[PDB]
Parts: sequence; structure tokens; C-alpha cells
Amino acid sequence: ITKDMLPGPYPKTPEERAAAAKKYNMRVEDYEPYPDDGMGYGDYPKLPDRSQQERDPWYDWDHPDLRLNWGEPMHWDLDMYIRNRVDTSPTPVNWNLMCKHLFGFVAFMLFMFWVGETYPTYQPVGPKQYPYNNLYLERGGDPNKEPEPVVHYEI
Amino acid sequence: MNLFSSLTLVTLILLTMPIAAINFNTHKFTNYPLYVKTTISCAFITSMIPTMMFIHTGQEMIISNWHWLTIQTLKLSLSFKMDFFSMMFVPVALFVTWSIMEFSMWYMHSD
Amino acid sequence: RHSIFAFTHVLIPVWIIHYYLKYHVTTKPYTIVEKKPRIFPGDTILETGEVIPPMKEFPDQH
Amino acid sequence: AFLPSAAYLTHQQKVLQLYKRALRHLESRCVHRDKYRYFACLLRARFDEHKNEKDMVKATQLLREAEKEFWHGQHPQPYIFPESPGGTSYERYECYKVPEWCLDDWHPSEKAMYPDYFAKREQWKKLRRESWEREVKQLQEETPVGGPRTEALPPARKQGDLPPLWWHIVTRPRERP
Amino acid sequence: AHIEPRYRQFPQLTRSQVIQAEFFSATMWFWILWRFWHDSDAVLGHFPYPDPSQWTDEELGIPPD
Amino acid sequence: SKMELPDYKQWKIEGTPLETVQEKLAARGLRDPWGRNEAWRYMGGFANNVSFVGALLKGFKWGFAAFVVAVGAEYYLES
Amino acid sequence: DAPPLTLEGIKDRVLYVLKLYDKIDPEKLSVNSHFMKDLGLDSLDQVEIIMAMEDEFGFEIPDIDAEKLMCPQEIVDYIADKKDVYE
Amino acid sequence: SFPKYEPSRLASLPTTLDPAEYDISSETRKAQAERLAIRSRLKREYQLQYNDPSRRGVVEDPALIRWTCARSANVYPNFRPNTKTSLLGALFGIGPLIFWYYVFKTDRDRKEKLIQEGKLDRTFNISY
Amino acid sequence: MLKYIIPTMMLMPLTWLSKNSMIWINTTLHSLLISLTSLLLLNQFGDNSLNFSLTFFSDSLSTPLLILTMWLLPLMLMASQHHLSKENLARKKLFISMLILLQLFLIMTFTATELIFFYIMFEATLVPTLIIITRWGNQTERLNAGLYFLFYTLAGSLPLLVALIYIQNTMGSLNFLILQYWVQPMPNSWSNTFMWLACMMAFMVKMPLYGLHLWLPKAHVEAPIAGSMVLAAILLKLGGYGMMRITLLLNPITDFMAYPFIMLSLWGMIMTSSICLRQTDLKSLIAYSSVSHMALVIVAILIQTPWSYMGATALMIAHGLTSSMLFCLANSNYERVHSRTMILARGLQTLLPLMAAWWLLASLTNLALPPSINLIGELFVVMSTFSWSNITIILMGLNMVITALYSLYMLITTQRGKHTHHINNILPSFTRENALMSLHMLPLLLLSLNPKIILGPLY
Amino acid sequence: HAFFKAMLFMCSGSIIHSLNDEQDIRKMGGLFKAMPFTTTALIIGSLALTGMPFLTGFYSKDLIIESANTSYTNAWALLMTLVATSFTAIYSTRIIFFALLGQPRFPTLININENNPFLINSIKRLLIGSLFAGFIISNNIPPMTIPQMTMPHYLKMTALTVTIL
Amino acid sequence: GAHLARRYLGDASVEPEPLRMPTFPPDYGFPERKEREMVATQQEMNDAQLVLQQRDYCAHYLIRFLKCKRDSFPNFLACKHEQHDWDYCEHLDYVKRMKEFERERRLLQRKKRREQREADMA
Amino acid sequence: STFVAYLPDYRMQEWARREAERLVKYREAHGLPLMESNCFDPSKIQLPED
Amino acid sequence: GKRLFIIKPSGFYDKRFLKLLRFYILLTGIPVVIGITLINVFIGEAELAEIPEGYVPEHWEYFKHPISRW
Amino acid sequence: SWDKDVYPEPPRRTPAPSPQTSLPNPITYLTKAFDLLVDRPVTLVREFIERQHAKNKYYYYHREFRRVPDITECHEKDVLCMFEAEMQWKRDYKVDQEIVNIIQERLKACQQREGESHRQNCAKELQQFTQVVKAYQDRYHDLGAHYSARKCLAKQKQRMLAERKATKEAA
Ligand SMILES: *C(=O)CCCCCCCCCCCCC
Repeated sequence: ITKDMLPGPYPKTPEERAAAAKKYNMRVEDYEPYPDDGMGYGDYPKLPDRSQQERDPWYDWDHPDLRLNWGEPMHWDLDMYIRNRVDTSPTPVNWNLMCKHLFGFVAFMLFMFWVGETYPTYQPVGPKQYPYNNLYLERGGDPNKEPEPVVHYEI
Repeated sequence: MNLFSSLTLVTLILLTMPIAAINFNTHKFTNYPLYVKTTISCAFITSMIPTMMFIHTGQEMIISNWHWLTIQTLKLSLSFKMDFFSMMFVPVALFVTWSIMEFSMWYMHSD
Repeated sequence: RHSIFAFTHVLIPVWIIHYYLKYHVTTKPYTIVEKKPRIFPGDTILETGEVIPPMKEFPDQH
Repeated sequence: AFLPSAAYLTHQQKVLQLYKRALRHLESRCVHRDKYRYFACLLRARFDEHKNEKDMVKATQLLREAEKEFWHGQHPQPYIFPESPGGTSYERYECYKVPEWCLDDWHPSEKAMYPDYFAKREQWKKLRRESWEREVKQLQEETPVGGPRTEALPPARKQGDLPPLWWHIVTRPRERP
Repeated sequence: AHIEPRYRQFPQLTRSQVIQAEFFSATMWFWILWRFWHDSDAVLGHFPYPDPSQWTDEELGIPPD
Repeated sequence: SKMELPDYKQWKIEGTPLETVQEKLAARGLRDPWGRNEAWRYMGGFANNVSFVGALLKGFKWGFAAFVVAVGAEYYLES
Repeated sequence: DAPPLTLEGIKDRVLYVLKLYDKIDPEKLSVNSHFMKDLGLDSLDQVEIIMAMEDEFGFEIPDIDAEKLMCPQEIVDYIADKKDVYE
Repeated sequence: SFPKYEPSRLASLPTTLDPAEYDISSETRKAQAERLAIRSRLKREYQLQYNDPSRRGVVEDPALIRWTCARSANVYPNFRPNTKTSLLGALFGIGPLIFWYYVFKTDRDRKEKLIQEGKLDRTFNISY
Repeated sequence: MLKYIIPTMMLMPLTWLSKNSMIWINTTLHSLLISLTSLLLLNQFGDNSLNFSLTFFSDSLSTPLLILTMWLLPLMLMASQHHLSKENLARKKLFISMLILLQLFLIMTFTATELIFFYIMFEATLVPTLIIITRWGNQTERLNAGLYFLFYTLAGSLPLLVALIYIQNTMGSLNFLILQYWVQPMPNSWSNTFMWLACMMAFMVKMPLYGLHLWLPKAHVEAPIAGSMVLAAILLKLGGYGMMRITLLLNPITDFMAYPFIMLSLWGMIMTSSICLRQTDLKSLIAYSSVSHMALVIVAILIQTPWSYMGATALMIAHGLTSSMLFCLANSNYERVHSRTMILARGLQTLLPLMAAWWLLASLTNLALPPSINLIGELFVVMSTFSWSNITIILMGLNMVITALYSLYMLITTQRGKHTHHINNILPSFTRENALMSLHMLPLLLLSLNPKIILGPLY
Repeated sequence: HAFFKAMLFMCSGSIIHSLNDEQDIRKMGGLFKAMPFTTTALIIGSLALTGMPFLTGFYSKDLIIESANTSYTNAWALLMTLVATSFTAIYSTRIIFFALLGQPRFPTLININENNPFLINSIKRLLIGSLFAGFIISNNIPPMTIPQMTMPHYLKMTALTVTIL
Repeated sequence: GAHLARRYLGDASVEPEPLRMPTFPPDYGFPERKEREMVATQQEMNDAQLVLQQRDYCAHYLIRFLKCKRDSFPNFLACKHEQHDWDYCEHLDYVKRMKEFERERRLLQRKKRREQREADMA
Repeated sequence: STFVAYLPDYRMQEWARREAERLVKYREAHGLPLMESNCFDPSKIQLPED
Repeated sequence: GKRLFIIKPSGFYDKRFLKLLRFYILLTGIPVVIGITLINVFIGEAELAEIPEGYVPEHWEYFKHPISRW
Repeated sequence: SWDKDVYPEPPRRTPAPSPQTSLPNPITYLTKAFDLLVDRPVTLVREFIERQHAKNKYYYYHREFRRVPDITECHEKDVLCMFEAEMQWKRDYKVDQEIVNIIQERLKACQQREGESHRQNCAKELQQFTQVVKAYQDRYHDLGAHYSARKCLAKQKQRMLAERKATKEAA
């Protein structure tokens, strides 16, 4: 390893950008560094923010699991975009359409559950008639005190 | 009491002993899945018998057979609760797992 | 040597667990708690010998 | 787009790729064989409608609109072969593809139970270590200024010479270990 | 031996699987038909549900008004 | 090891719905280039598959006969 | 289970699938026949034939490799190197 | 007609719908040739360092070491304190702390006030 | 405690008089013998501390830490005897001398009867760790890590010295038994505010508290394996033991004082755990896991409930053993592949099955799998903090996700997947490494049966 | 539920191994007579899944339907419960129609074989279990609660009508 | 299930609320009504270990069926007649509950008719 | 493992259970309540007068 | 037939480590458990008795198991 | 064995098994085979072990502690006797925790033994449990992790002061 093969500060003029592109082994036009917002990205280039699933698996890669060649300058957030993590593959349906469909579906079902909780269903029969003052003694009531007796009659 | 607790505990011990048998192994086993399938079936019988006696009588119990921790005012012990749910769930799971023994013995023979 | 698998795996743990339960587990209090058996009207108890009286005369409906 | 030998996909390659993907998606959407055969014949007739074209720009946005229509009419769950990526059995036995160089780390007690195979492996290792020098000599001269332009490798030229960089392709692990 | 492979034709099937499948299908149909002839209650109807509005007024305790 | 393929003359376009698809294409003016490859699927033991009601009623005849025999036996063994 | 395959069986099956094609004839079909030069077909016929073998052998051949399978012996070669024949 | 694909941050545009892929200009051709030559040179270097019989060890990947040093040790020498970094540090560094402190102080004050007036059900709470 | 100090002072010439090929075997044998004799401290009581003399005593809190320390030292000698095989004989003997001196310093610090002796011994523990870090470290910038560690410790501990001398001049003594019997309440005054800060900030530095934890992700990485183990498994627990001793003296101000500091952990252990979701260096991931566990310890000690104390000491012992095992695993993989990059070495299960089994066991013990000690400690801490307040269960429960979300992740990338092609120097497992990892793991699984000896002083 | 779900998954695995690990149901068909025992097992498992009377599922699933209408319950929950029952019937006969019935779609190398004693004995044991264990458990458990008996005719045939529809 | 239509979509002032029912005194138009009788003594019904939900008016048939289940082991289908008897008693209890529901509905309808008479008379 | 498995009745904790086995046996004989709500004797406490 | 050599990593070292670990564990585990069961069977446990008047036992007499007393 | 008063158990009432069917129950034969195969050899082994025990008998005793004046009869900052008072208070704390454990075991055993009649047949156990946990909360709760006899004395004084203002505000 050596010092001038390592990342440095943010290049400004064309020749420093050309030296950085030579170090990062891309073209001088494909080397687009992060904007100088004082965050610490340095001279690391901005890859087009694509997951490794988007790369063609039928290509013979040096690393088949990551779909990355040897010495290929990887993304700044490569560990976010591995095949076991967040992907960016295209979907058959639009993303906003997906989100509004799912939100409308769950909101409609929750509103239906609310209006069903407000409006219950039952069988048109009376209550369960229990003996012994609606089972006072078996429910844990104190036998020393005599509560108000309910009496269930014939019908 | 004597038959029920002993039979349930030896069902558990019969099911847990092949782990120690394979962890204390030096040579290559001769049909280890066959041995574990026989163990599963024998445990199924040994657990089906107290299920039958519970169906006959209606006997449930709780065994706290190992005083493990006495931490502050709480007491934690190795306790097994044999009630209706465990009684009528354990043999069904053991029979399904016996069928799983046989199907996995056929299926993964190339592995 | 045809029935080793039913003896070296079953009977010896049965003896061990039965001994450990009979003279080391049930000796200590409240380790094993048994539910009291169901008693019906008209049953006979071995421990006391007092037979339960039968229930009331049934007001039959059918 | 991204190819090992060519730097770009031509119009013919794009048309053939669209045709193959359209046939795969149509076979997915048309599960029964006879419906699939009928609509495959219809799709072949539709493709042969615009086969003889003389304007490149007309073919260009005809292919653009055809790809847009194929994107609209795709199967949300296309059929994928088990060995193809995305399949149920993709790269499964790759977990069992142990590389050959680990055989160089075996104990002599467990190397004595396969004598002939390890003798043949020693012969292959000697062949590799005597072919490496002439293969890198062949690759040095054949490479032009600025390195190779394509990823294609030159074959064996002289008699008795092995192709350059052949070990990690010839001795790759089997599909079914 | 085992079942030899065949090219674009029906595979060779022995007697055992055929008689096993036929016996199990016959057992299933016999069981469902016997249980339908014996019980016939949990599927078709168990108890007569009385009509709620047809109850007579004199036994339900509403005065004539 | 080596498996011997059968003759290719037996795979004919007829006996299928593939010839109906082919004549509808000819009515529109096309031709079917893969009749013989798919003709194996409809010829042989796989021809005339049962419907779903036939699948549900598998083993109904012998089951009904055994049911009649068993109910007669239990009807005559009560006396 | 999973019987092995031999290279003679591979070319027998490939010639069997080729010989049922209606845009081909079973007379001048050989194992060293170029599809457009010595046989006279189309590129659409080529990709459709490649798809036919992809359906036949149950695995997907990528387009980059599919453009070069140009003779029946080359198709047999690709199947041979994919499926690890003569073990 | 058709529903046009609207790309988002988590749903990229398909490669075959890209207009830039359908450009046949010469500059795109030389760009593709140059990146192909760069990739071929890197691949040749890798399989030259990879198929060596004498080498038995780790082939050094400069890109991996470059990425690790950019992620780990090169974030502070290229930091400038400006209004954006100050605002993002004030929003994320101390905001959750003061919010959590306020909600927990309110909850504990409510619980202590309920306990000291003897209304909270603490009859069987003897483990603490 | 003069039955253990003199054996170490006799171990010192034992490594200064052996031959150039017999230092390791003799030191390992005699340190294992001392570890065997270390079990005599377990003669404890549920109500009294085992006092030997005016200067040394040991209750049920310092005893597991002592046993862990002089059990860890032979493991240290095993773990650090391969990468120093190329060193000079004098430097090898100096390394063993620093390790023996560090063990003597730790066993003298953990049994200090009076608090000033504990403080001076606690600062005296700096010297061999700093020497090891700045001498036998591998990377270039180890001097920065050593300076950061030394200065964080000293800037924390000098106000602790001022507060301790002020307390001794005020009341009259610094014995822990006397202070247990001569304790006085501290009112809610600003003088007592700064007294609490001076008595706490040293231990919050060495735990480390979130915000002041920046000395850990450096000094745990560039240090060698023995220095990493003594930083991860002992010194944080030294700070915790000091905080446990000190917090008796600072009631009832802490009940309205520890509101920020607790919550400075109660959020921090979230996001630091999230850092383990996005770490390219395995040793930094282990260090941040240690940061999260020590933040849980901080919350448990600072709420000062009994169940919190039991959970704190149990999680201390379990996390020390687990972090030492994980650091040994990282050192072995780094020795095999010559790089600390986690994404480089992949698919190690297909080449190293036993090492994959050890990786699985270490990762399972890291995510608090019951009935291990870590689950017992963390569960007791969660019960105690739920007794403190309700909503804090969320602040623990989400951590229950994220810990798993990195630990099994650390299990996946290093073990599961297609193996790397150009890496072909993966030797089979050394017997030394397997012996060291079994000696790390089997005591934990054996103490899972009988945890009642490591549940604190008030069990 | 355990018996016939294990049966369905286990017969599915038998079919998957018999057809060179081709898991999609769009490359299937013609297995009604090539796999007689497996087709019988799959048909019995699907019937137990649907709620075919006097099978195992009828001794539990249909019964909960009899408790899902005559109770003080939520209306929408019962509504989507019945719609879910209809959907279960729909996808069970969909799997039957695609995998068992129809015409073959697998590649031309036929390797259909199930004559192995382990698989046959295991699926036979699960078949006997799914035939009789539901009856045994439903007639052997002690009566824990009060079953609903007096309830009208249109509510009685609800599960069967939903399944048939 | 037309009672839901008569209660919800119509008017709610004539159909009973099952949460609070009956709202009328039992002694309405019922001279010398009888009380339904227990058969099982509370001690005999207690030591039989019956679940509190099952401890309704028809526990005697439950006790008889449980005894028959105990003695007729292993023939679990030997004495299903007692099970049918218990089910019939439960059916009669449900019939009485439904009769109470219809009586409450008719009394509410009569109260509505009385207030209609008051509105159209006074 | 042999040593830790056989500590001599650790922390007197088991002994405490045995002491409990005596104490309730006392307090279930003389009719005293199970456990007093005051740890010390209230007759030896002088509250601060206010 | 057609037997193919399954390429695998060297399994001698881990098996030797596990074998010698089991051997060195058992070589002391067997005698200590034999001594423990002979103490339990032959020497036996203690018996609870009330303290006689005029006797002050040693501390190790306040414990039950002979190993604990030792 | 255990003392019957400290762990009470109501006497069991096992019904006589009255057969009504002609099918013999296999559980009786299973119990007979178990007693013929398992009970006799285990009983013989236990008898042999009991003989070996009775050959060599030795005694162990239960430790006792006399009474010391407690923390309320100690001078402040006087260590040599207030240490003994704190020691005795900690011993009483441990014994009292064991008493609470005994009551909890009694309650759980009552619930499991009575089964489905636990709402009616275990009123006494739940009442005693409620009483003992109320007294335990009034004695030891909210002491902290650094509890001592001084803290408990202060809590008792605070409780008695609250009781005094309660009877003063009610009179
Ligand atoms: C009035 O309808 C009373 C019956 C119970 C409430 C309605 C239940 C509706 C769903 C079940 C029946 C479905 C019939 C197709």
C-alpha cells in the first residue's frame, strides 16, 4: 500500500479530478464526487445507487455472490445494497400506486372493522340464566354476607 | 401417580438421549436416522400411554422436580405441567414427527 | 441381541427416574402436586368407605 | 449495456432478447400448451410483420414502443427455471462446492487411503507449474499496448502449449458433488 | 430392481401403489358413507329450531290490550 | 446408462387440439411449426384425463359396494 | 434417483428434438450443419430453437451464450460442459 | 394506453426503458469502449495475480482497502462545520434526548404523584 | 488475599527464569493452578462479607470478577503465544511480565477494603494496558488510541480523587464497611451536584457512557488480542464495580440526578447498536456490542434497584466471557486472512466446520439465548426497568431486535455464502484455538446450571 | 389441522422430488394416474382442508362455524371468515386442477417413481391418521364447554354452501 | 337474522337490547309463575369439578354423562344416549331463553302501542 | 464443577428455609398472625412530637 | 456405480481435537463420579437431629453432604 | 419427610372404579406390569442402600441464633453492637423471604390441587397470601438496593407518623 493510492480531499480543478479518476480507475467523465457539504465523503465517487441484484447474474464475476469484479470501485454504501439487504430492483407496479393501494386497503378494512364493532350481530335469544343468585358463592363471594338474590322463573 | 410421572419423564429423557449419543460419538453411525426414528416411535408409545390413562380417569398434575433458583422472593424450578392441552398435543406432534423421520430418511439420502 | 433398543434406552431410564422420583423428589414437600380425582354421586371411596348418596329424583322431560 | 466481449448490444441482439423474454412471459401467462402455441405463433407473426425494415430510426422507436408494451403486459410472477437465478434451486449445491486446493491441507494419515488419486493430482500440479511460465510468456506478447481491449482470451497457439490461465476453469468443482 | 426411466411415455407402475390407492379411496368412501348413514345429524340438521314469531300469546304473558 | 429413444414416426399432429389450433391459424394464414414436439403430451397414457368430478369420485364404486355389504351385515346381525 | 446422462444420449436427444421441427427436414439434418449457411433458416428461428432446447433440458441458457450455439454439435458441447458429462 | 414507469428512490427505472441505452452516437461508443478496456485490464490483472502457482495467500484488492479507509478513517479530515451539518447535528443529536427526557419526566412525575396519594394498585408488587 | 498475591509475585520470577522454549508451558501450568486455587473465595454468606484483614475483603460481588480475571489470564497466555513467536526472548518475557503484573494489579484492585486504595490501584491498572497497546499493537495509529484511553481515564479519575479525599477529610474514613455503617444522606445542593459528578464521571468514562465511549472503537481494534481481552472483559467491569461501591454514598440525590445519564444510555444503546448494522470492521462491531451491554449495565446500576443489581452483575460476567470469545474469534480469522475486513472472508463454514460451530455458539450467547447467563442478566434488568417505568420496555424491546439483527448478521457474512476464490491459505483449525474457545465457552454453559453464585451480593 | 397439513406438504415434497425439483405448478399436470397413492393422499388432504363431512376437519372446522354465527360477535369478522373459507376451497381445487388433472407439462425425461417403502408407509400412516384421528379426538376429549344445538337451518348449511359455491 | 334488520335499519325503540334485558318485571301477566328447579345439590355439583360456564340449570345430565364416560372406558361410544339427553336439555333451555326474548319483544311492542294510543288519544 | 456443586449450604440460604420450617410452625400453634407489619417493636420507638 | 471423490476439507484435525477433549474430560470425570456415587451409597447422607444440651458442634457438622462437610 | 402443619394437605378421596363395559381396561394391566417390573427392583435397591446407610449413621444439626438488642437500642456511629443488630436484621430478612416463599408454595399447591374449584376451595390460602404480602410491602418495600436496618427503621417511623396523623385527622 502507499499514500497516493488512498482517498484524499475533495478535488476542485480539472487535473486533480483527472488524478482522482486515474486513482479510482474510472473515466474522467464518469467520476462524479459527492458535493462538498462537509460530511466526509472525500473524493469518493457517486455510483448510480443501484443494488447488486440489478447486475446481470449470467455475467462471470470474480465475486459471484456480490456480483462485483476484482478492483471495481464499489459504492460508498455497498453494505446497504448487498443481496441479503435493501434492493432497488424494478417492480411490475408503480411504487406510489403500490403505496396508495395498500394504505387504502388497510384503511378500508379498519373502517369496516370499526363499523362492525359498532354494529354487532347476535342470536335473538335471552341471557344465560344461572342458579344460586347468578353463582355468587362459586364466583368468590364471601359466604358470611348475603347479597341481593336474583331468581330465575319459568317461561 | 407412580406410572404417570415416571412415564412422562422417561418420554422426555428418551427423546433427549440421542443428542448425547451423537455428541459422544467417535466412529461413523450405522443408520443414525433409523435409530432416531425408533427413538421417536418409542417415545410416541411412552407418551400415548399416560394420554390413555388421562382419557380413562381425568388426571392432571404439576411436577417441580428441580429447585433451580430461589431469587429474592421468587422461586424458579424445573416444572412440568401435565394438563389436557399437553396430554392431547404431545402424541399428535410425536406421530407427525415420526412421519417426518421416515420422509426425511427417504428424501435427504443424497445429502 | 434382538431387543437391545427396548432395554438399554427405556427400562434403565425408567428405573433411574422412578427411583429419583420415589426417594428424592416426592420426599420433599409440594414438588409434585396431584389434582384430586372426580367424585360422582353414588361413588365409593377406598380411604373412608362412606358411599356417596345418590342424587335427586329426576324430573324427566322426554 | 454490460457484456464481456462486446461493448454494446446491437439492434439484432435487442430484438432477439425482447422476443425470448416475450415468449417466456407469454408461456407463463398461457399455462396450457395449446393456448401458448397459438399465441406464440401469433407473436411470431407480429414480429415478422416488421422484420423487413430499412429505416433505423423507425426500428428504434418501434422497439421502444414494443418494449413498453412488453413491460405493460408482463407476468408479475414469471416462470423461472430451478437452476436459473431467482429460482428455488438456484446456487443450492454451491454450498457443497468445496475447492480443490483444500486437498493440499490433508493429513498424511487421510492421504494414504487415496494413493492413486493423489498421485494423479501431483501430476496435474506439476503440469500446471510447468505450463504457467509459457502461458504467461504467450499472454505477454499477444497483449497489445494499453492492455487487452476485450475480455476474450487468446487460445493455445503452439503445439504442446496449454491455453493461458486454464487452472481455475478446468479444475472448477462439479455441479453435483 | 427399480423403475427404469422412459422417454415420452407413461412410466411403469407396479401393482402395490395401485391397489394401495384404490383400497384407501374405497376406505375413505366407505367411512364417509357409513358415518352419513349412521349419524346424519351434524351435517343435515340436529334439532328442530322453533319459529320465534309463531308463539301463542297466552303462554308468553302479554295482556290483551 | 444409455437410454434408447423410440421412433419419431409415432408423434403425429392428429389426435390433439393442436390440429384445431393449426387450422384456425391457417384460417388466419399461419402454420404450426411444433406440432410433433408437443404431440407426445396428448398421445399415450396421458390421453383423456379425468375431470374434477371424476377425481373427487375416485374409488366410489367399491366403497359403495362395501358400504352396502357392511350395512346389510349390521342389519342382519342385530337379530 | 437422478440418473446420469451420457454424451451419446445427449446428441440423440438433441437430434430427436431437432428432427420434430416442421421448418427442418429429417434428411439433410446432420450434427455439423450450420443453421443459416448450410440449412437456410432465420435468426428468429435460431432464438426460438434455443428456447426449445431450454424448455427441453429444463434450464435457462443466457442470451450471450445463446447467440453462439450455431450448430447441433455446439449445442451438444454447451450441454456437455454445463451438465458435466463423462465423469 | 399504458401506465408509464415512475422511478423512485426504492424502485429504479428498468434498463430497457432507458433512452440513453438507445443512443447510437459516437461519444457513447468511445465511452463504452474505454470502460470495456478498463474492465478488461483490471480482469487481466486479477486473473494474472490469481492463477499463479507460486502464490499461496490473499490477493490484495486495492478497491476494498480504499473503501474501508474512506468509510472509517477519512471522514474527519474532510469535515467542515457549516450550517447544514450543524442543523443536522442539532436535530438528530440532542432532539431525541430532550424529547425522551421530557416524556419520561412527565411519566415519572405522574406515577410518583399517583403513588403518593395512594391510588395506584401496588398491593402485590413486592419485587422491584 | 495474601494467599493469591504471593503466588503471582512468585510467578514473576517463574517467567523471568525459564528457558526460551519453556516459558509458555510453565506459565500456563502455574496460572491454571492458581485459577484452581481461586475457588476458595466462594465461602460467602447471604448477610456478611468475607473479610481477611484490614486491607482485603471480598463479598459476593467481587468474587466472580476475581475468578473471571485469574481464569482469563491463562486464556490470555494461550491466545497471545502465536503472533509473538517471532519476537525477541526479552520482549516475550516482558510481555508475559506485563500480563502477570496486570493480573496482580486487578486482583489487588478488586479486593480493596478502602476506597482510596481502590482508586490508586484503579489508576495503576493503566500502565501495562497502555504499554501493551502502544508497543505490541499492529496498526499505524495505535498511539492515538493509547493517548485517548489514558487521557479519558485520567481526566475522569482526577475529580474522583479530589472527591474521595474531600469525603475522607469530611467524615473521617474511606473503609467500605465503615461507610456502610457511617453513611450520611446528601441533600439536593449544587455542592452535592458537583460531588456526584466528580464521584461518577470516572466510572462513566471507563464503562464507557455513550458520548464518552469514543476511546473504545479505537483501542479495541488496533490493540493485540490480550490487550483487547483485558480492555473488553475486565476494566469496564472494574468501572462498574467502582460505581456500585460509590453509589451507596450518594443517596438520595441520585433519584433526581441520574435522569439524563440513564437516558443518555437509554437512547444511545439504540443507535450504537444501529452502528453495528453498518460496520465494515468486525472488531469495531464487537466493541460496539460491548458498548451496548455496558450501557445496559449503566442503566441497571443507576436505577439502584435490587433486581437491576443482579441483572447487572450477571450480564457483566456473561458479556465479559462472550466478548473475550468474540475477540478471540476475530483474532483467529484475522490471523488466517491477514485483514480485518468483514466482507472479505466469506463462506468459512465450507472450509472450517468446527470454527463455524464455535461462531454459532458465540453468536447465540451474544443474542441472550436462554438459559444462558446473558439472558438471565438482561431479563432481570428489563424487569427492574419496567418496575421503574412502563414505556422504557420499548427502549429495550427494539434493542431486542437490533442485537439479533447484527449478531446473526455477523454470523452470516463471515460464514454463509459462496466462499472467496482468491483466498486459498485457510489452514485447518489449530488445536490451540479450539482449546482456547472451549475454555471460553464451557464455563458459561456450566454456570448456566448454577447461576446462584454470580447473581450479586444481595441474593 | 396438523395431520392433513403434514400430509399435504409431505405429498407435495414427494411430487417435487419425483419431478427433478420443478416447483412451479405451471409445469405440471397428468399426475392423476402416474402417482396414484400421492393423488389419493392429496385429494383426501384437500377434502379435509375444505371441510368435507365426517373427515377430520369437519370434526373441528365446521363446528367453529356453528359457533361463529350464534354468538355476540363482530359481523365483518364472520363475513370475511366465510369468504376465507370459500377462498380455501377455491385454492384447494385450483391446486387439484393444476397439479393432478390436466395434461403433462414436465420435460420429456420422465422420472416418476414412488415405490419406496419408507415414503409409502409414512404417507399411509398419515392417511390413516387423517381418516380416523379427528373422529377419535372429537369423541374422546372430555366436554369442556356447552356446544350450540338449537339453531336454524340456513345457518346450519352455511359452511357446506360456502364450500360448494 | 331479520332481527338485525328490524333493530338497526328500522327503528331501535322497539327491539330489545341484549346487553340490558329484561327491562320489565317478571310478574307481568303471569299469575303464580313457577320457578325452574335444580336437581343437583350444590355440594354434589361442586365436587364433580364442573367449569363455571357449564354450571347452568342442566348440570345433572352433565354429571350423569361424565360418570358414564368414566365407567364405560374404553368404549367411548357406548352410552351416547346420555349425551343426547344432555343436548336435549340444553336445547330446551335455549328454547326457554328464546321464549323470553320473544316475550320481551312483544312487551316492548305493546308499550309502543300503548304510547301510540296515548299519542292518538291524548 | 465438583466444588461449585458442593458448596456447604451457600449463603445459609437453605438454612433459612429450614428456619422458616420452624417459624410458621410456631406461629400456626399459638394463634399469632403470620407476619407483623412492623419490623421492630413499636413500644421501643419514640416518634418526634409535633 | 461411478464413484466420484467428494472434495472436502481435512477432517482429521477437528476429530482428533474432539477425541482428545472427550478423553481428557472422561479420564477425570469417571473417577470423580465413581467416588461421588460410592460416597452416596456406602458413606451415605447425614440425618437431621436436634442439638443436645451441652454440645457445641464444629461448623462442618452443620451441613449434610459428606463432600460439603469435608 | 416434612412437617404436616407447615405444608398441609387435605386427605385424598379416590373413587372405586366401577366397571360397566365388558372390555377390560389396559391401564390396570399396565400398572400391574409396572409394579412387577419396576417397583420391585427399585425397592430392593433402595432397601440395600438403606441397609448401607444404617450400617454407618452420623448426625448434623440446625444452627440457631440468640437474640441481640436490635438497631433501635444502639448508639449512633457505634459499630461494635449496631453491626450485630444489622446482621440479625439481615438474617431475619432472609428468613422472612423464605416465609413468603412458603406461603406462595401453599397458594399454588392449593390452586393445582383443587383444580376447577379454585375460586371457592382456596379462600383461606389467598387471604393469608394477601395478608402476608401486605405486611411484606409495609415492611421491606421501596428500601432500595443499598438497604440497611437504618433505612427500615426510618420507613417504620415514617409509617407510624402517617398513622398518627391519620388518627389525628380522624379525631
Ligand atoms: C339474521 O340474519 C340472523 C343470523 C345471524 C346473523 C347473520 C349472519 C350472516 C352470515 C352467516 C350466514 C350466511 C348465509 C349465506
